Amino acid sequence: VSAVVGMSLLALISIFASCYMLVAARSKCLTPYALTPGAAVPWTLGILCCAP
Amino acid sequence: GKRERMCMKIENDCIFEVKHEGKVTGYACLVGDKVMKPAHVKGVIDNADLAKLAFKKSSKYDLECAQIPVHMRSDASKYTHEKPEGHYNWHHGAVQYSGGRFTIPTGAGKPGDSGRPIFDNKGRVVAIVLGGANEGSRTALSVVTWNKDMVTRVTPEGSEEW
Repeated sequence: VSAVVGMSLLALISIFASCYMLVAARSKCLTPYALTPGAAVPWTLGILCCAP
Repeated sequence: GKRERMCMKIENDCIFEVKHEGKVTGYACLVGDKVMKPAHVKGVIDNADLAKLAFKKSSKYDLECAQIPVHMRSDASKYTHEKPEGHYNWHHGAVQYSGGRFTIPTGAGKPGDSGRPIFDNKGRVVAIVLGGANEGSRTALSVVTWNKDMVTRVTPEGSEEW
């Protein structure tokens, strides 16, 4: 029981950390385009990441 | 003269002010279809409608941006991206630009005056003042540009954050 609980917890924290850091990478790649007045994100980068 | 009067005429409607403890401590501007607000200054914008609006933050570039609603759409600042060399207007005198650097005469920039945009000869806005560093009778400027699609910060050594 203890081993299963520990393994599940470790898998969950690994998945969460990976997802959060990938989200951070997205948000840091697409952060300057929201600050530039006018202009627009390229369609390719706006497809490989969801760009509002 | 007339140019000073027209500069004041725009400034009475385009540039806003932030306040804290009953004292104004920063100026926010509306450029293009966004808002610029240097991120070192904290306070409540002296406008009910803009304050309720949700912001965005990036401490790398020391600015806060957003999207304007549709009832100040006409009150734009006519952005531009070209940087020929010459002289450029500002609320605190005429600033000249040469060698990729902005220069001001000594102590014409005051503490707490950050956020005021610069104007070119055609009146378009080219950068936002963030801070300054002095050398001799001239003081260098730390401003953020709008080169193409990516904003870029340029800062001299020992810059004092206004």
